[PDB]
Amino acid sequence: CCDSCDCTKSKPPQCHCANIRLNSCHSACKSCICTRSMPGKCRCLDTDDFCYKPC
Amino acid sequence: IVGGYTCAANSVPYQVSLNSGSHFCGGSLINSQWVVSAAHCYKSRIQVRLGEHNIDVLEGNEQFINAAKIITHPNFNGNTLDNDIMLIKLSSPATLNSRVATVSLPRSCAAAGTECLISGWGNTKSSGSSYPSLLQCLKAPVLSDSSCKSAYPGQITGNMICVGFLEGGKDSCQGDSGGPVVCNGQLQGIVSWGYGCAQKNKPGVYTKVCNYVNWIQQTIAAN
Amino acid sequence: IVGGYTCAANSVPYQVSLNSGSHFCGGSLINSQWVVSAAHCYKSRIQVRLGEHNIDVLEGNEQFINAAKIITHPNFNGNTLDNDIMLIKLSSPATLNSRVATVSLPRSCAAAGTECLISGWGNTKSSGSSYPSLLQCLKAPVLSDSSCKSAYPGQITGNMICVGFLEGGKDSCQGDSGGPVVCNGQLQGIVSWGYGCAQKNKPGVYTKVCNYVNWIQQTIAAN
Ligand SMILES: [Ca+2]
Ligand SMILES: [Ca+2]
Repeated sequence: CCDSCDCTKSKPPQCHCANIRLNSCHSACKSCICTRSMPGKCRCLDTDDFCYKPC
Repeated sequence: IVGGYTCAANSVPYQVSLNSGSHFCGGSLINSQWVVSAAHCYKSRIQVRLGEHNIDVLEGNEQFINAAKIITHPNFNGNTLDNDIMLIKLSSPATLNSRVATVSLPRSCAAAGTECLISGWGNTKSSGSSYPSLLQCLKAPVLSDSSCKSAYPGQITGNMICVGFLEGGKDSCQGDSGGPVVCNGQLQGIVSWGYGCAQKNKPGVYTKVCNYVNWIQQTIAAN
Repeated sequence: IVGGYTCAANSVPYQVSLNSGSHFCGGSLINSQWVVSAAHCYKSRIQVRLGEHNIDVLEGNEQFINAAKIITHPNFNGNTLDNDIMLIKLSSPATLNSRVATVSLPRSCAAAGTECLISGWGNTKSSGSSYPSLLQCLKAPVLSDSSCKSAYPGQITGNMICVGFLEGGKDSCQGDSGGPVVCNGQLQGIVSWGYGCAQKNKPGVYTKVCNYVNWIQQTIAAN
């Protein structure tokens, strides 16, 4: 699932996924912003203290 | 538009549809040669369809003109959607008649409370999708930047306004991007992004057009 | 620090470690009573450990002082990490000696090229994790905002500098956030974020301290 992830350099890291995805972010994502285009460019604004999935 | 009404003929004459195969965004006619839309709606190749109402059947009163220039706001950010505004210059001026007409740029900004009319051919279901043939309209007020920020924290910059209802049910949705939010006869917003559609506590975020009037002036006059 | 050296005694006297159980971030001593770190390291309850070299054993030359004030930069954004800077006022001034000393704030900004020393007790493996007892040091240059932006697009604001190597192999890593990037004897950066550690083309991004000198001055003088 996430390809680009930006984590801070803290113990634990605060991580974000930077991927703009097609119509969807994922099913594990509680903060999904989408543009209101057709299709939508969607990004998951979730923060997790470690960096993997969102899927 | 989730939960709005069918607009009625010649009610929204500045509404523009951006097409590249099919409707992918909307926009507003601001003078006979320049359309304003949202920067995230950018494609190379856009065909502007003006005087549209049922976008599915040809009703002989439409004007289809190719975009000659597509210019996104220089500081547009694809990740935070800041400065989400784009100017399309038509390869020929639209002939202005009843079905086709210009919106006015803001004499000033809207104040939290002002009701506006949002319009588009985008989805009508918060949960699911129906895509209407006829142009949908929705009356909604501008929310306070304070409500807007509390609803979307760390994300709302000073070039974004929330318009809609904190209680959900009525909102713009996918397919409506780029469309107009006209208040008092002036274009105050461009439909941009949001968390889902018509969700509780999540109102549409729209580009704050009063912040860009001189940019618009400057680009139209310099191109 | 991935691929740096053990620092050697009394080499980095302004290095501070922030502790709340254990080292979670670092910081710099800027005068006897105020430490500068990064805003995303905020906890209520931080214990500042000064004059630390091996953080795992007590070597009797350390000063542990509680933070009395923790103030994050007002415009800090947790999602884009803009204005990632925080001021900690110690509940007692550190007694300044050889092991404990002040860094200077910038007379000006670093220019792309300047060599700096980054330092911290964070991870030493780009792939995996080892956490060193001894303070690690790394010499690295400031990259051009142009390289920095091309390496991380839409993300680098004008309060962020990239320091490191486009080749990879040497960089800060988790555990170093908040630490100093000192160039020419002046604190020019604070370690903040990056994609992974020591990756190819993905150098570290640091908070640009020259942009905040007057903020630092007025907060110290107003508190
Ligand atoms: Ca039609
Ligand atoms: Ca020790």
